[PDB]
Amino acid sequence: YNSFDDIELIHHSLPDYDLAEIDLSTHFAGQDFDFPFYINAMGKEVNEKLAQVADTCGLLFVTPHLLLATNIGLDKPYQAGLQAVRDLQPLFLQVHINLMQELRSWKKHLSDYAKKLQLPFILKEVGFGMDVKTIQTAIDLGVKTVDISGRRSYLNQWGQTTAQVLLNAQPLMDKVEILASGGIRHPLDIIKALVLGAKAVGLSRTMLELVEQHSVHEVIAIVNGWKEDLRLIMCALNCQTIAELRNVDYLLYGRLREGQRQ
Amino acid sequence: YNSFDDIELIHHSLPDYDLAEIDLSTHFAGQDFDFPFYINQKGKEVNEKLAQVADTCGLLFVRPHLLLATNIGLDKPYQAGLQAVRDLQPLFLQVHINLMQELLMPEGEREFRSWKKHLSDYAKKLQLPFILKEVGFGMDVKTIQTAIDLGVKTVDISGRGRSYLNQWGQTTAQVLLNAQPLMDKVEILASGGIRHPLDIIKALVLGAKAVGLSRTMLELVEQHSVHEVIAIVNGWKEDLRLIMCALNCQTIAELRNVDYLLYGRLREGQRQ
Amino acid sequence: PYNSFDDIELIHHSLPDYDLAEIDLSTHFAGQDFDFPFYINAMQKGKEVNEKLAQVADTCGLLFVTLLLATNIGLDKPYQAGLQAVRDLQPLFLQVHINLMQELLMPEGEREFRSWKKHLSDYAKKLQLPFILKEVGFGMDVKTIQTAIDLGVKTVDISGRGRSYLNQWGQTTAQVLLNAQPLMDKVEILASGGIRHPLDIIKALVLGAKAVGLSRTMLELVEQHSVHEVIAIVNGWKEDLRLIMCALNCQTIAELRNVDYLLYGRLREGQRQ
Amino acid sequence: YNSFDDIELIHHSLPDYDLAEIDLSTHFAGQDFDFPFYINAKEVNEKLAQVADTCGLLFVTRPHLLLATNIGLDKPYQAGLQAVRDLQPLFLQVHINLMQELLMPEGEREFRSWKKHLSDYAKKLQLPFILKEVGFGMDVKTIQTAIDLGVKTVDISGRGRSYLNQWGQTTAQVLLNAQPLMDKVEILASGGIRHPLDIIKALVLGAKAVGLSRTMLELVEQHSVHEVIAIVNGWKEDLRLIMCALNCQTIAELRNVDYLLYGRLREGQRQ
Repeated sequence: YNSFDDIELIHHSLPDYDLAEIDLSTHFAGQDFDFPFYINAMGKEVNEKLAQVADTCGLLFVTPHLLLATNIGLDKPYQAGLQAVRDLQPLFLQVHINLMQELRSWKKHLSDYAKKLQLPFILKEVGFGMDVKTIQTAIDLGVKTVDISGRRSYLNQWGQTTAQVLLNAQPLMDKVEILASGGIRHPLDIIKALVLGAKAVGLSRTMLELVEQHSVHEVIAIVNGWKEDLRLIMCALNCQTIAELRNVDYLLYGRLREGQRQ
Repeated sequence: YNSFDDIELIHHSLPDYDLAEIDLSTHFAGQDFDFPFYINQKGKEVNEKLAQVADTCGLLFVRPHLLLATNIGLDKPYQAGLQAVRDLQPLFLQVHINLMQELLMPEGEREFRSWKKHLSDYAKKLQLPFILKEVGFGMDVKTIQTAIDLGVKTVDISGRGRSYLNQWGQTTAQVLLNAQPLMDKVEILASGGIRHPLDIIKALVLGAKAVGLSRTMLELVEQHSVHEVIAIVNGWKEDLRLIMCALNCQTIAELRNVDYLLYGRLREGQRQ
Repeated sequence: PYNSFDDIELIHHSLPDYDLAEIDLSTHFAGQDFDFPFYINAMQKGKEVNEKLAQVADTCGLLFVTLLLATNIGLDKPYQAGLQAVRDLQPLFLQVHINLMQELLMPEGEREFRSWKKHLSDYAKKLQLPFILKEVGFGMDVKTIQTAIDLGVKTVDISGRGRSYLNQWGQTTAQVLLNAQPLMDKVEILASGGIRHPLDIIKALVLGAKAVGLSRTMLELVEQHSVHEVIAIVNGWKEDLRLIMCALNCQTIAELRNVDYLLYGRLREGQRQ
Repeated sequence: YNSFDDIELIHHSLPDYDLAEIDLSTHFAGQDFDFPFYINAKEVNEKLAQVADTCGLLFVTRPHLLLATNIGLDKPYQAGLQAVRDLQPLFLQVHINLMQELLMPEGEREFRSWKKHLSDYAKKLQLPFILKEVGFGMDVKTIQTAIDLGVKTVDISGRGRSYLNQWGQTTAQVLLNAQPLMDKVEILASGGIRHPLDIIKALVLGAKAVGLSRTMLELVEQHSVHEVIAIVNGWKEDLRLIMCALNCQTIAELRNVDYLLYGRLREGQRQ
């Protein structure tokens, strides 16, 4: 099951735009980007391979002329993140939470960043789906950008799904920047998350599967082709920019519709 | 999956009409037709066969008695379509939009700014009636509305009957349902995923003036002799009055007051 | 195989008010009191089956059509034929059947239907005995039921569903029962089609049918068991009816109308358009 | 199919509590308990009593053993007053197994007494008592009668010839149905509880406590007593863990947790 499968976008028959005028650019964490998707790193042979495709493809890469941001677990003290930032000069700091993966100081550390840190920073949930309450909390600390990342061992089906968390977070989007990740397989999933209102979409699982299957050159090729697919899809939806996608009509089916129809 | 399978017609137990008084005629593209369904590089053989059944069975087809219409892509200039009309003197012109088909085609159209221009020229300059036809993905309401605004009188809403995109578009029933608010502003024609006369009746109930068949017709000629296909087809005209008798409807138009129920995905998509 | 009764759940009642033996199974329709709320509808041989069916009805104390006896006639027959049936047999009532789709899907099936309404009008106008208008297999719609009401018909059997592409034409028994509820004060409703067991029977009764007729189920029974065993199974069904009714806390057939139920799936979908 | 699987709890990414702050205590039938789940019960009862005593759990049929005793409502008030006298339990549980008895060829056939018997307890018994359904789900009407009869605690025990063996309502469905009565009576949940997440779900739906039976029988059937004790004790940490992820400090606060309903359960709620 992938929640994006429960979403249908309304096709538009009479196109207004040439394929080449389609604008793929977006903005978050105080930065303009050429492309609305990016790469989150994973052994270390993998991450080198990924930094390679990001650089050639001109994509942000979240851990030379490579658009760079750094990640740190919120379990670490604030000084550790401040130092990561000083040493690396990333576009921004991303701090992640994995409650259930873990299952205290976390909110202390979070507090410390929101107030002290001068560079833009992002709070990232790690796959369990970030609930509205937590989104509101972050907003109240003055967090400007969150990665909403959604989906004994009777508990491992825990958490909300990506699409579902994106839908719930919709009322808050005029107050915070939303980033989606988790369960994104291809450019249609990407377009879906954007339609739902994410500023951009982080890729993880898919990228690793690609490098495990394809050489870096092949992946670079695949990823650049994905750029085309994005334009193609948006042409078909009659949208000339990334922002216009937020006006695309869509339909919910199955569990996703159920979840929104209580 | 076919979306018509998610529609249930309410049958009527005590009939008022005999099987032989049921009226099958309809009207669109400025023409009267006796029947509410019609037919849409070797290839050229299959089309000889289809034209044959059409002429014989009295169906529109898209032989001086053959009721013919001709098709052209909207990517062509208005002038090309006009040549077509002048050349073949068809009942009407059918202009197709196949955006997604083009986009997925390696050698396909890549620029579309002109499509709207071409469409405008037809609505305002073409004498003969024309139909704007979608090719397979389901014509959305916004497109329909624009057409209406440009002065288009008839549309074929043709819905769904890398590989991650192969389920793009809306289903036929679904597009007919969405289009219902505009059915008094433009003529709706149905096509895509029409298997049999029950699908035909369903499309008409939802409010289409008529229903085009394609795939089903290949399938038939692809496993029967013209003579035998003409048989099934004429017999479909008898399935139509039969179905209609049991729905207690005496004319095509009356089918729009047949009560029905929606189930599953089709109902889901209609109740957001 | 889909059966719409399976889309209905009855709300159990934990704390019983009644003893099992006081549960009353008696009902009333077409001007007759009957001991039980289910009856049998008959099938060239053929005759052999109907012999067996009549023997279980007689022994089990059940109404049998066509001993508690009623007669059936196709509505394509002229009224006088129905009249002579009543005169000759002295049945409890006359059941007149319509089978439109069945006639349509049949080569020889009489394709002229103009006379059915005429004949129905004739029976309403001339026939003293109560008579039932009975759909055959496809579900009687609210429009037909209302027309019956207008003609003076007091009882209908709404008999729902329980080339090939028309093989699933028509409404399911449960669905037709639900559609008919708003008319249940103006006409008596009988259910048939797709009744497999006493729980199906209870469900139909809850939905508001006065009684339910069995057809295919009876045929299946005599095909698998001796007549003795069928009699045993059927009398056992009586106890099942009381048992279920006890569990629901309903002491009479009429009280089943007050039983809470939930709808699921297609059946629920059918009521949430 | 288990009805709890149609319920999704809305979790909380950044908590407010540690696992040590989580209060697991509850109260019903006049008694404080340190834990919100308990055991419903011969050689197997032998073992189950040893797990309960050692784990500090209520045990409904060892001076430290928190004991309660069960009796069928088909018994006259005399037999139940005896039970209390003989065993000095924390409370008496009176069960109603209507459908079970109807499907028993030797089972009860008269029932008019049951409501009489219930009212006697309601009038003659000093010791608190619980009215317990056995497996088929206690319906709103029956609960309302208990209320009017003065009964203060019920176990709503839900689902979780053969055409009848899906009779009754599921545990979660009966919980949902009973909600409007949760300020008028104590609701105990049982029937198809597999693990601590089912426990939490029942508590969130508003039960004061969750009773286990089948699972317990399986555990002492697929394990040794000591293991079972380790198993149940581990369940206690799971409860705090879930409650932390849900950001709840007490059992009570569970009723403010947000949830979504799917499938059959949602369908039953939208008629």
